[PDB]
Amino acid sequence: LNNLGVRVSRLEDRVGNVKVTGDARIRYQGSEDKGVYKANSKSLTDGRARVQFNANVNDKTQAVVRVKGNYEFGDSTKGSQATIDRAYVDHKFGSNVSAKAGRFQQTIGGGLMYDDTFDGAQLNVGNDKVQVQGAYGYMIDGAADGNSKSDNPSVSYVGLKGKVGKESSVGGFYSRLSSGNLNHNGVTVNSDKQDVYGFNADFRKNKLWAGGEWLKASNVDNSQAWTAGLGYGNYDIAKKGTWDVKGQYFNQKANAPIVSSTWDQAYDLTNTSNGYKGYMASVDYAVQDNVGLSAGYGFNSKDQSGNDLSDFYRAELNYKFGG
Amino acid sequence: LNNLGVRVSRLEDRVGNVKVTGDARIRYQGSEDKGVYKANSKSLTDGRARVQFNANVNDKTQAVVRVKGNYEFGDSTKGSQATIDRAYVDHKFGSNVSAKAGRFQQTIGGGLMYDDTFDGAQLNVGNDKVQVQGAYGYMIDGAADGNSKSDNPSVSYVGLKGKVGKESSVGGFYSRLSSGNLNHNGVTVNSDKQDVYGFNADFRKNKLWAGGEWLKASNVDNSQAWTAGLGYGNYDIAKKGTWDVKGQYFNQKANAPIVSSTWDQAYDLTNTSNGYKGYMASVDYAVQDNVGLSAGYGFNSKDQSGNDLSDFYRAELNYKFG
Amino acid sequence: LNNLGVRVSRLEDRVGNVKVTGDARIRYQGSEDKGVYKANSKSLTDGRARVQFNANVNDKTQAVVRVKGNYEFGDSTKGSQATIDRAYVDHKFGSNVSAKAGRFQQTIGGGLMYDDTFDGAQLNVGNDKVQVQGAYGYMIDGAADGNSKSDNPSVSYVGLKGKVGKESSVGGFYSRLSSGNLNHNGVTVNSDKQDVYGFNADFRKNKLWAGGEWLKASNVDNSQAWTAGLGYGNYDIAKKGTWDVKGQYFNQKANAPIVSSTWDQAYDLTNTSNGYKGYMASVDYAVQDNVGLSAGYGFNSKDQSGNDLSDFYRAELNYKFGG
Repeated sequence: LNNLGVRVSRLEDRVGNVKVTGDARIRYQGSEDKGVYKANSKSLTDGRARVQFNANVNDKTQAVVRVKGNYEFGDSTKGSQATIDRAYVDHKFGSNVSAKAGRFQQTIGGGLMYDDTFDGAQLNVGNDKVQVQGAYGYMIDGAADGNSKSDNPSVSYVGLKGKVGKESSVGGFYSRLSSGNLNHNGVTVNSDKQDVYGFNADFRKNKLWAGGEWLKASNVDNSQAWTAGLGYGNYDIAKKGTWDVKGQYFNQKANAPIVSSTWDQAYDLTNTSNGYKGYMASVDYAVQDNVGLSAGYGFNSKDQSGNDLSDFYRAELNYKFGG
Repeated sequence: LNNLGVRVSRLEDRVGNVKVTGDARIRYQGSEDKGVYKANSKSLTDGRARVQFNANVNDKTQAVVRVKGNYEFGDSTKGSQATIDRAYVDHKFGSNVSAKAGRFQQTIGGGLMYDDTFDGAQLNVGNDKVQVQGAYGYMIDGAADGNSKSDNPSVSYVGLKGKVGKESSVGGFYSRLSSGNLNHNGVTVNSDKQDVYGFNADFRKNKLWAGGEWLKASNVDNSQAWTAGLGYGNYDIAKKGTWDVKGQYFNQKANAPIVSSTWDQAYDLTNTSNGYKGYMASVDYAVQDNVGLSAGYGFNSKDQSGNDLSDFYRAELNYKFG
Repeated sequence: LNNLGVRVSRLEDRVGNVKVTGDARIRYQGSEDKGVYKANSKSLTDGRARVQFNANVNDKTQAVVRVKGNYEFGDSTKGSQATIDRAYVDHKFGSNVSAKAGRFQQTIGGGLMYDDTFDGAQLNVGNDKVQVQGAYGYMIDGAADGNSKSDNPSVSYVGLKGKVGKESSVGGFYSRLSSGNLNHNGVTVNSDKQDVYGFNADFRKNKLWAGGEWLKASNVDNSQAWTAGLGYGNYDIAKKGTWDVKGQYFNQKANAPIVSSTWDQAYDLTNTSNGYKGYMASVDYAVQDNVGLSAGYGFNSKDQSGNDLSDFYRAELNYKFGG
């Protein structure tokens, strides 16, 4: 039987701990007014390929390295340059304490304020029913792009997430942003400390979904940003024929900090100087295994003063590697 | 006993997923006149390291991601920047119909006009003897590099490839390029729509190869470009000692669209302002398994008006992974 | 069992040759004076993610492709670009002669002058006792960065290394550098040919180590450089609890070619106007398997004329994969 022993010894020679997964997305975005997605035009057809190496350093720690490449269909000015999107180490300090260090993905609150790249440290204390997440670091994506280390506002975040049943989670968050340069309406302007606090609710009774979120900066006037959505579906990308539909409403005031929202609304701190207010309806359908088509139509877009904005619409296909 | 079976199953988990392959190359190019390969010099000794990830999305769809890096031997100005060279998804809608979407490699016709990166979509029909390939998108590499999306000419291509004889292949193609910016002799000029069309033949039998191709723009004077060549050998990089020799002739006129040809000629639309006409003799030899050595000598290079261009010569070593 | 044997054979069929390894480092560097590590600041905290593919081309040859990405915590101006750091092919013409071609790592002598990226060819000839390594190429990193081929000085190196006793090694080297540009104190200066010859010794016994290196440019005045260090420890990142400590003295003159030293001194030909002379103490400890915490404190930093320089201090975590 030692023959199979040496065969599996050879097994753990030429394979190793690294598991390679990833995805590839082909997306089309557009609007009826020029400049929403690509300057001087009203349509952006682009694609992205991501390859993620997940390696186990030891039994109690693992690290992740993701190589990401974006391109636009026909854009030949520069090569589809690869960028290390995620590079972090995940320590597991037992059954209740976990930590992340490096360039990971952070979600401030329910994701309305920020869900993207974040260089720093994160500590998770989890009862498995009530969870606490505390982060310290720097934002990288969205309205926080283009800032050097001495201009990028540091984020000190503490968030609580509890469950009120099966699949239903409520939560809150409190974050402190230092003085730094943020991008409003394409202009990088400096701002003082902000104490952004908010709450979110999510309910998944049966296959019905009902979610909402409200965040506000404590000291900055006119900063209340909230969202509220309903939906029906059972969307699983790995299972064929599982669809989903949802409709949601966004209301972001003039000074509301929306750096890079987890949602797909087209107006945030970078795009607007007078807020955003309107609906968006999204649809998902897994056409094949590990292949998913998505569509979205955002309408009734308005400014805070009653002015009118541009409707938008997107449609994309996502494919996964591993399994 | 069962634990070993569970370990074998865990191995079985990570085998049908992402498969990592690739290659490396150490190449040297030179010419008898400066500026053909590198600005203000007559030689360029560089390399390349490509790593590709063939991942099966599911039993009827796979995706390919390739990371490449080009560095000159001694050029320390910039780093060996890694680029996503290929990023596409390939679908099989049955036994014959297939499709590709994303940044994939397109070969317009036989490869004399373009065989390189393509941004768009491709549809393949046909079972085993007649194959129809319809591509729609944008060229990226070659004479179409440096253009933006709004300046890049859009290619609508349909090509037919028939199998004749035991393994001979004949074919033709018709492609339409929208108005856009293209690189003529180092300057980006805006050309109108073109309707290019051509034919090719490839008769190979008993270690003897004879190939030919001819393409032409419909509404452009002196735009035809053709190649014709012979060869003898059984080259196969995965088998040691499999040599190969070949010799071929190119003649592409001043307006002939040669964006990035599949052959190793040093002159195309980017380098020549009045055409190209000359011979090239090439040799290949697999010195080891999965290792190959290639050499090439392009001579008799002349302009369409009799002006004499410069000879060129290349020597490269390609190592194939997996 | 026979069916399981056939299954193991089938799995062995689908194994390929590419083995994915790598590492992830989170580092902090600082100095008592600004400009040593980062411009107009006295602290530089950053991170690195490297993923290495070891492909086995055939029985007597392999190739290596390394994708490396360096980022700074908070620096969002320029993305964490992925660069091909190593790309080379290794040939084995028997049990004695080996060759390398491409972009690999070269260790000129003991590593004080250079242990970093190299573009060219290398040839190793020798048995288990004596090794002779001859390399022709270009330096890419260190003080030779930022140069094109026409300015990058070609390096012709030949180094002999003989093992004395067990786990201890002595050796020497002779290297010839052509005329080219080098980054002296932030200014690219064109220098003529150099003939740098040197010796090194590395005595290891049980858990104690005594190392020394001395290199000199033959035709350049005030170009001598040397280091001498003593260490105690049994460091091995793959094993938990294996500590290590060492203390070493660097004395390198104004014209001594120190492009990219394998040590951790911050003053090498690129931020020195009058050389470097001072001590550095380093402490390593593998806190977990494949995880290692390192710290370093360089003090008594002075010029060759007696004018003092700035202290420096570093602290980093290294995570390794694959093995």
